[PDB]
Amino acid sequence: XTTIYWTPLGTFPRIR
Amino acid sequence: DRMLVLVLGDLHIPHRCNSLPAKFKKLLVPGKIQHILCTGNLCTKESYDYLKTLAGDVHIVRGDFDENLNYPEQKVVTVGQFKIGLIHGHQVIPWGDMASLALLQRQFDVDILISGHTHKFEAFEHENKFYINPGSATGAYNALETNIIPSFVLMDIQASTVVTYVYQLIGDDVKVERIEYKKP
Repeated sequence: XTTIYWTPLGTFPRIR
Repeated sequence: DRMLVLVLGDLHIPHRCNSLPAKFKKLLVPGKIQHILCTGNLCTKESYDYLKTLAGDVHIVRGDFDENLNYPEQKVVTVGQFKIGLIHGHQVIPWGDMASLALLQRQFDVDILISGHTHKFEAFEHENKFYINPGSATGAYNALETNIIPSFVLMDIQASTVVTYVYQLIGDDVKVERIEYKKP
C-alpha cells in the first residue's frame, strides 16, 4: 500500500 | 557518525547501455557518499571518471568486459568495523553459487561479501555473514535473464551495524528496500 522508507538519499515507496 | 558506501556495477556502458537512469543520477549527489565499491564491468574510463566525481574513495574490481585490464580481480576494503570483500563474480560457476560465495567469505576473511555478474540484486545474511549483489545500475541485459531492473545499493555503516538500502527503478519510479545486519 502506502509504505515508504526514509533513506540517506531521499524518501521512497517500498519495492514490494 | 556514519559511513555511506555506494555499491554498484555491471553498467556495461557503452556496449549494452548508454547512461545511468536519470533518476539515479539525480540521487547521487557529490559530497554525500564516502566510499564507492564497484563490482566491475563499467566498462570504460568514462564511467570510472563519473564515479570519481561522487566520492573521494573509489574501489573497483575487474569484470569480464572491462577495458581496463589493470583493475584487481578481487579486493578487501575495511570501513569502520567492517571488512568487505569484493569480486565481480564471473569466476564462480555456477553463477551466484552460495557454497562458493561462502568459501570466498572465509578465504577473504570478511564480514560482508559483495559480488556481481548476475545482474540480479541480492542482500541476505547467511551463517552470521552478509552477502550483497547490487545488480546492474543501468539494467543491462544478460544472457540468462528476461527482466533486469536497474538497481544499486547504499550501505549506511554505524559502529557494528550496517543498514543496506537497495534502490530499484520500477516503471519510471525509484523504490527501495531496507535490510539491517549486525556483526555477531
